[PDB]
Amino acid sequence: PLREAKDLHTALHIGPRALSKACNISMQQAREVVQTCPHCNSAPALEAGVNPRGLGPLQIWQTDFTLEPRMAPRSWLAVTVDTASSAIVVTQHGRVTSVAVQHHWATAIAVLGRPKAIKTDNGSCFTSKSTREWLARWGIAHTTGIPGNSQGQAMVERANRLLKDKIRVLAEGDGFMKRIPTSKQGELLAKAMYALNHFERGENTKTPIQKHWRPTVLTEGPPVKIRIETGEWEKGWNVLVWGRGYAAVKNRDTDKVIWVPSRKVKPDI
Amino acid sequence: PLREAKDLHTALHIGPRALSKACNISMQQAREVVQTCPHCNSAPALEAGVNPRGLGPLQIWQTDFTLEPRMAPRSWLAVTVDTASSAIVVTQHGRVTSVAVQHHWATAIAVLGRPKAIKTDNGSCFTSKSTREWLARWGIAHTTGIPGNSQGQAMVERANRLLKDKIRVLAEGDGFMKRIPTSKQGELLAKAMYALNHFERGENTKTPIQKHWRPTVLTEGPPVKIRIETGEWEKGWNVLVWGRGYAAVKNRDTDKVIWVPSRKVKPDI
Amino acid sequence: PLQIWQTDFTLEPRMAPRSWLAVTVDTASSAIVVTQHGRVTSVAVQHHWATAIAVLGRPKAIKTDNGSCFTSKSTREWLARWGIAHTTGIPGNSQGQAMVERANRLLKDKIRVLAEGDGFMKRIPTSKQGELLAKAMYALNHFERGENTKTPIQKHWRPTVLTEGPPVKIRIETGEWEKGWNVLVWGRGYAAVKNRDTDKVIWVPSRKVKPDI
Amino acid sequence: GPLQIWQTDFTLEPRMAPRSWLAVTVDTASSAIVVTQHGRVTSVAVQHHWATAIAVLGRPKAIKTDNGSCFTSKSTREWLARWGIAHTTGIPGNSQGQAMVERANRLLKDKIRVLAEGDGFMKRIPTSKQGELLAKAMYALNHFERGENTKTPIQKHWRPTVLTEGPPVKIRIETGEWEKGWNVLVWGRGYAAVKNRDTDKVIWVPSRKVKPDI
Amino acid sequence: GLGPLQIWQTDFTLEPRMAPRSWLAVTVDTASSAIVVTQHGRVTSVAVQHHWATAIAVLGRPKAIKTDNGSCFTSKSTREWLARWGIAHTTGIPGNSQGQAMVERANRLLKDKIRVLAEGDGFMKRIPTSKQGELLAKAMYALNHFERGENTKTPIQKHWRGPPVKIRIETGEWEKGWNVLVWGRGYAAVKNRDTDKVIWVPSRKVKPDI
Amino acid sequence: PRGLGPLQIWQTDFTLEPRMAPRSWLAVTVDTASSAIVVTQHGRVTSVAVQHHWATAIAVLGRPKAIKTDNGSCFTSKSTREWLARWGIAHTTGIPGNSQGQAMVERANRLLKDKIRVLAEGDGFMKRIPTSKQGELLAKAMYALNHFERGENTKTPIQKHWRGPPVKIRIETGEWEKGWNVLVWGRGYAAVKNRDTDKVIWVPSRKVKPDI
Amino acid sequence: PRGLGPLQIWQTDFTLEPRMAPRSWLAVTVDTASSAIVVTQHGRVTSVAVQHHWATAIAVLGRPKAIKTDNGSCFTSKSTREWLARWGIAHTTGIPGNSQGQAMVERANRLLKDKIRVLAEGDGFMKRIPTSKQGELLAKAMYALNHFERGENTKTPIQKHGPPVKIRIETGEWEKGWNVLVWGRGYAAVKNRDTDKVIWVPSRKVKPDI
Amino acid sequence: PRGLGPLQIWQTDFTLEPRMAPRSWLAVTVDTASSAIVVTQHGRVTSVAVQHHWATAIAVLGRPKAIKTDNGSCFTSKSTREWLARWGIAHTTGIPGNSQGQAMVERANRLLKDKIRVLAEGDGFMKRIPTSKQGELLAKAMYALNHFERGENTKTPIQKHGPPVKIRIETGEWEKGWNVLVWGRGYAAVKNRDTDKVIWVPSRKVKPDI
DNA sequence: ATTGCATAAGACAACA
DNA sequence: AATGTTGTCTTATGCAAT
DNA sequence: ATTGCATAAGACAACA
DNA sequence: AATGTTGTCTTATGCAAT
Ligand SMILES: CCN1C[C@H](C)n2c(c(O)c3c(=O)n(Cc4ccc(F)c(Cl)c4)nc(C(=O)NC)c32)C1=O
Ligand SMILES: CCN1C[C@H](C)n2c(c(O)c3c(=O)n(Cc4ccc(F)c(Cl)c4)nc(C(=O)NC)c32)C1=O
Ligand SMILES: [Mg+2]
Ligand SMILES: [Mg+2]
Ligand SMILES: [Mg+2]
Ligand SMILES: [Mg+2]
Ligand SMILES: [Zn+2]
Ligand SMILES: [Zn+2]
Repeated sequence: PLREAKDLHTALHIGPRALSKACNISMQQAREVVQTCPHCNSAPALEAGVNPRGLGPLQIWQTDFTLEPRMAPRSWLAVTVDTASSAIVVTQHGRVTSVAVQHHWATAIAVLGRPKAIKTDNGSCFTSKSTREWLARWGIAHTTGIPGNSQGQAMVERANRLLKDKIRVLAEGDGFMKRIPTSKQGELLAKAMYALNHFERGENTKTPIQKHWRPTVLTEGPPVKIRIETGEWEKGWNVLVWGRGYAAVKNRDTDKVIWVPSRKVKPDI
Repeated sequence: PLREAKDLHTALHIGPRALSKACNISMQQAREVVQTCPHCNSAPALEAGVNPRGLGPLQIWQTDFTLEPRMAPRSWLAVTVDTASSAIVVTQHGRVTSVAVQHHWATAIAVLGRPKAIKTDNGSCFTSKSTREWLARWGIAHTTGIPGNSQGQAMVERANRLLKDKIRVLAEGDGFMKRIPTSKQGELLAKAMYALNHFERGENTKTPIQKHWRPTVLTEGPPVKIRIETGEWEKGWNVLVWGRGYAAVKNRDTDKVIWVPSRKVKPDI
Repeated sequence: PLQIWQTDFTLEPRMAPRSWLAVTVDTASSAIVVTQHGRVTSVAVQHHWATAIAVLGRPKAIKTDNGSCFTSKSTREWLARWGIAHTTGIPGNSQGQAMVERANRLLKDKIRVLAEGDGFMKRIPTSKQGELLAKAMYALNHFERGENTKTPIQKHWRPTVLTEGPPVKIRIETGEWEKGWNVLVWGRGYAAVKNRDTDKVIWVPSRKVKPDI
Repeated sequence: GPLQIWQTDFTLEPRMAPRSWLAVTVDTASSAIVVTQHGRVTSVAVQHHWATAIAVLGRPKAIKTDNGSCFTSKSTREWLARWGIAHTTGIPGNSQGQAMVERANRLLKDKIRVLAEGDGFMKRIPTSKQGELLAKAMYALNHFERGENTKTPIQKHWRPTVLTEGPPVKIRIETGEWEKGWNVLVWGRGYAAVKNRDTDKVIWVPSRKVKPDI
Repeated sequence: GLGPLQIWQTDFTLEPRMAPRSWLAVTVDTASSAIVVTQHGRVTSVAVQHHWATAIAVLGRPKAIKTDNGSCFTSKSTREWLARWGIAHTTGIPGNSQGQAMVERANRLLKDKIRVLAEGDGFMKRIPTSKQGELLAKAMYALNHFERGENTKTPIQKHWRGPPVKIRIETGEWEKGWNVLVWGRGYAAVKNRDTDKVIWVPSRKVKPDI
Repeated sequence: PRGLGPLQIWQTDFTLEPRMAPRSWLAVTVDTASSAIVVTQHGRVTSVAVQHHWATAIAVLGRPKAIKTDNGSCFTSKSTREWLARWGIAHTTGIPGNSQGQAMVERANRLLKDKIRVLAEGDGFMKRIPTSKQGELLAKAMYALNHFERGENTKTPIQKHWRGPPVKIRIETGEWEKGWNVLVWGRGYAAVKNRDTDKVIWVPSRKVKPDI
Repeated sequence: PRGLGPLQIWQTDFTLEPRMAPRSWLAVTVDTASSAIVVTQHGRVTSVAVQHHWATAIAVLGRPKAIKTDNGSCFTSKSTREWLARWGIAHTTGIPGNSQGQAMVERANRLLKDKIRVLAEGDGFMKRIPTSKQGELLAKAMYALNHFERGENTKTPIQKHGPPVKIRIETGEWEKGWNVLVWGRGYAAVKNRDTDKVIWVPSRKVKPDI
Repeated sequence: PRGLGPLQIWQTDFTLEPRMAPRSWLAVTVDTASSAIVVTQHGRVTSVAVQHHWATAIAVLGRPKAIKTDNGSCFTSKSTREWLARWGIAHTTGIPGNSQGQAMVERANRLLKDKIRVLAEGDGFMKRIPTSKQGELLAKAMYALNHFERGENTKTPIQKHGPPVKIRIETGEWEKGWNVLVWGRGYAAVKNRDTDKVIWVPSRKVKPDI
């Protein structure tokens, strides 16, 4: 008898277990009676695909900005990470003007080389005139993220937090608890850049610099078991790079390079 | 050679693995040179003990407040949950004056009985003159939580969210998308209370009401394996109630009743 | 209990303006549920019965009078939706509305004594009406009246306090699941179980425990 | 090999007032030039320069400079000793202590004016564009060739290649014998995909199933 | 323009290429920019009738033809041609800005393209008796089914002719009344239901409706 | 044999209607897939007339990847091949009067003759028509052929010019009925839409399965 | 509040206490700066009772620079005069009880009498205290009135004569300079080094330094 | 021999002095670490005089914790024995003449007698003190031994008057002497008894003290 | 077999 | 217009020794 | 042994 | 003054059948 349950749910909106116990019912009638109310299931699947990356060195960069009170009155620092090798370049200025970004990108070019793209948020001196024609004159792409989520550039933000950690540790391990004199600004900047770049981070065997200058990239890797959207797994695919977080996979015929979560991929046979 | 590592860390603050790789070092020198910097370890153990509860019915109650736009112009609803059995009583008024709390507690008394304590946050008409003198005249305790974290009343807040879920589901499944006419206010109120109280929630076998009126409480339970803050587990203790979230344990000689997280407790032998 | 109910409306002068006093009385327990109404309607009865159902539960019948609001369609299809079988009666009959009249008398006496003992003679303040309603309900539901060995609550709910978990069987080493055991606590992976005779607690795997009957 | 001896001096550049003192760092195994400019001439400012230069290039082994007041002043001396670099001085301009220094000085004093005239700056570049000018000059001096070989200074310095394989690891086999001849490509969770060094045969093998080789 | 096969602007021009038959006939649809040209070396009622009719055969049956006060266009022959064809006629100077000007621009395009085609074949100003129709037809093909300008649809392609999801906003509430236009891999564009303005949103900040 | 693709292969021929006289001769040009035709009705037959008609047709209809004509001295002329190289279209020839690619051409030719005759008898000219209304007759005939459907065919020759995977769902009866296409798929359900009613309904991932 | 230090200016007088009978008289030394007390016991007015008083007070609380008194008869007596001549401290007169000479010893006498009365009622002696409990009840009275601060001040009259933790703020930072006093089960209280004030904070909202 | 801290250890004895007849039965009491000597006269050995003397000492020195005394029928009397618990003061009584604990008090008695002598024959009351002079002469001698000198010191006497766990150091040995006040899941907050300093040591580097 | 170890797997946080 | 990331920490697990 | 099932375990969210 | 909670969902796992 499922229609006492029909009336009970429609008038009362009960959970399936109490419906089953309150009308002498079993699995099916309960489950696809409690589906039938659209109000009982509104949110509970929010799609989430999460994947920015670049494949080889000097392909894709990122950029954000930092307010650092210890560096007054030049507190504004620009950050730039190379997504392929996680090398960081940080510069110091007074304002967030386009000229500061000019100088910062020039120094990053002098240090790391010339990239192809720079993903980012839409700063006020950033989609500005001068920056845009100067970038066109230099001749590299420029792909702003969605205007309002400071999350599509998650790499530069994460390296931003890491740089702030390192800079504060160095500053207040050096006897400066609140702020820094004008003399030790270059000290802190150079030490932060040297510590992060030339020395490995976490568990990885490879240093950021000798990732950036002697990179390893595979041409044809192993097979994997992955998604199609069709609901669950297919095989007949290969993986290029499988980071701790998220991975890149390649077709066998279409020859696509698509960034998918590591949940999305698992080993073949 | 750990002194190259000593100088390197003190001047540069390196992760332990890069120190081990950069000076031909191993487990011990790496670890207990990397702790020596106080800046490399500041936060990373934040104490968190999480345990409000009452043991038997009508022992401890809770209270919060609700803004429900669908119930204009009487949007202010009080909430009260009996922590032992999770029974809910909610009333409706116009303002957050002390008289509303008077009437709400009077109705809750009429429905559930007389409790011993009412834990809570410090509302403006709540530690007030009239409320305190009236509570003294009735003769029950009154234990406010920490003034500013609406989290020590997590039970009433959670039952608050659940009540809002049920009330909205019923209202906008009844054909009212934005607000409720004055006719259906009692409809929604009494329907929410009947649905929540007399029908079980989640997976439990027991209804809140016949938890409240025919409760089960053990007098001497099983032995278990638990925290003394000394660092890790001992045994020689007994558990009274072990909820899915958190549990209550009792000594064998001191005869204490303490609320500890289920993390702290695990089965004996 | 929860087999037959009743209802009526009796005027209260001091309750101005909301002066119509709904009553509902169970038979096997004689509990009382009461709320205020500005003026009697065919929706006020539904409101009051929703409140009474919230407080007590769902009855199996109702015995009111042949009043205008108790007979109109609204309440009829309300009780049809819920599953409560309406059954009217002569407005004043003793085979029907007798204990509800006794409850009316009890409630009027209780309201008068409470209002006089709280410092009022003919007009209870508007902000203090539901206060006296809840006091009357509490006093008449949780306290014995006259020579009753119990209050309405004890008869209504049977408030025994059991101390042993539900009967459950455990996978005995021979593969069978012998009954006569009782769980006490459901921990992590294990569920401590006693024996109904030996009174010994033994932690057992969760995969090997299933209820009795 | 690379990164064995460094060099350094100053250079008076009136083209960049008021910051009229410009410092140059020159490697000698690869000639990867690094420059920076500072308004005054004290100890802390040039030390700032050395910090930036070592940040860009890395830790040298020795630094041969002049007999200047600050190159051997106390602060600089214990600072370099803390860093661990074998300082060396000499005659102020000797063909051994400033051999490549003056060559790179000529190169930079050429590039500065070349680019200043390229963007149209004759007397003094404004105090806002010296940074980008110096960055562009260093980019054209380091990543770009001015010699006549097939190796840029970056090609000499960091030994840039483009690998295809990582470290080799020794898988063990189902009978209990470890086996080299295999190299790792992907550290998937639980399973490593290791390629046969002979037949280019990759196989998904578990984590504890493999151990590093040598 | 709004839709093709509606407004036709037929004008005549002189090209010294096809001399002595140097006069030309061309129709232009302002709504589609499609062009029909038929060789006619004598501006006459018969010539304009024949060119109009070949244009109808090429493009489609119109609803109005817009020309000027040329006496060969309102003649009784032309009037009855339009009458039996059930279309409309409006006169002019011509030389209006918004109308009767795209035809002149198309005439400039026609002369330039026929000139470049002829010089690509090896003809400077005079073209043989077996080449004038050839060149005009080549110019027609080059202009019609090859896109000119900066659009995505060729001029002939300028001739005749989701589910709801709730999104979270800054305060955290979920609002209905949106739909998915395009859906990639980690992003989607959402259009409103009433204002119909399209905004882009992360895939994680959208949940379905009903 | 019509599922190759529109604007791909064009068939042309010369049929002499008894009405276009004394400018009697006529060239045809048809497309196999699109069923779209356009003509000019000249007063002479020659390679120059051939290419004038051809380059009017390619302007009218589209860009074929091949245009076919029967072998003869009226289509293999070298100026014609120079025009071909100016457009770069591959070519081949066959028997003059075979069933390989000319049966449909002659069918359309007889269609042209009958439509032209009925139009002429509608206007009032029974055998011959003046040199001023030939074009208007051609215009009406061409519009009738292209814009409107010929016979019972739903697809007009216009509709064959420039024109989610199939899935089957589960009903309470369990019927694996077809007629659904996913739009915005999810990992717990799908956004399918019917192919005729075109209504959107999110259905569980545990009730859909592929169609072929 | 005179700015002079302790041991400088004294004030003296007697009192009649029938509670301590038949030893019915008492006297106390007080200082205008420290207001500290020393007590004796007697049953009659003599020039030697004041000498007992002076010896006890100068032994307990050091030497006075100067003493201000009244015009009592035995204060000028020969014995105490020779005593003072040996001491080295001057003796002064006045009008017996004005606002310049007798500063606070009168209120000291009143406070001592009421304190001994409240102590006698605390241990249960209403009418009078016998010659045995005298020393004990006294000693309790002096200890309470000297060893403990009375009134309000930055230092007690005898003075006159938590690991660091970081707490959260709603802005979201971690303020430094807080010491935990009591460590509850899941709560805490913190006192700031500068503002020396206690505020209660949960355990999941606190992390320490170093 | 030099103590550890004031107001934590005490030592007493009994003395008789013939010149104070009849009330010649004193009850001497001296501190150890602070070396404060205080006395009080009486004329019989009894519980009443002992309790009076101890209650006077309580507030002339400070509230006591545990006083080491000698054998007798007065310290061990029911009134005095329960009095010790009433004030929560303990007993570690020794031999009537034990050298380890009463040599100091006997030397103090010799000092007291010699001072009383020298000062008494200074004033001119040679052999025995009358009734009205005993208090002042006792005051005189204690005054001679309050705040001038004790006899040898450059630092005079009245000028001076969590569960244990082992931890770990880089040395590798587990040092004791640390008590935890606040606990955490990754470290602790230990404090040494001597240096009374609080330091957060990680939980890996501790183990229980016995 | 029990304790300790060497590593892998999973969880938390915060950046205008 | 165009999508989270990963260093640091904790816990669990398996090998190696005793 | 492979598919489906019946249940247990773990993860997310939001309440002024 | 006085400490998270828990319904709902997802995934993983094991029994039972075929
Ligand atoms: C106008 C220029 N502009 C726009 C705004 C002001 N903005 C910019 C920032 O850099 C950030 C930023 O870093 N985060 C921190 C953050 C928060 C969540 C994450 F997931 C990640 Cl990776 C980073 N937030 C914001 C912000 O607006 N609202 C949270 C933000 C910025 O520079
Ligand atoms: C003045 C009376 N008063 C004080 C303030 C206004 N308050 C009161 C509320 O009821 C709440 C409340 O419910 N929550 C929601 C919430 C947030 C996090 C949790 F963990 C849980 Cl357990 C609940 N927050 C606040 C608040 O202040 N800041 C987040 C709050 C309230 O009534
Ligand atoms: Mg940012
Ligand atoms: Mg930004
Ligand atoms: Mg709240
Ligand atoms: Mg609240
Ligand atoms: Zn529902
Ligand atoms: Zn460090």
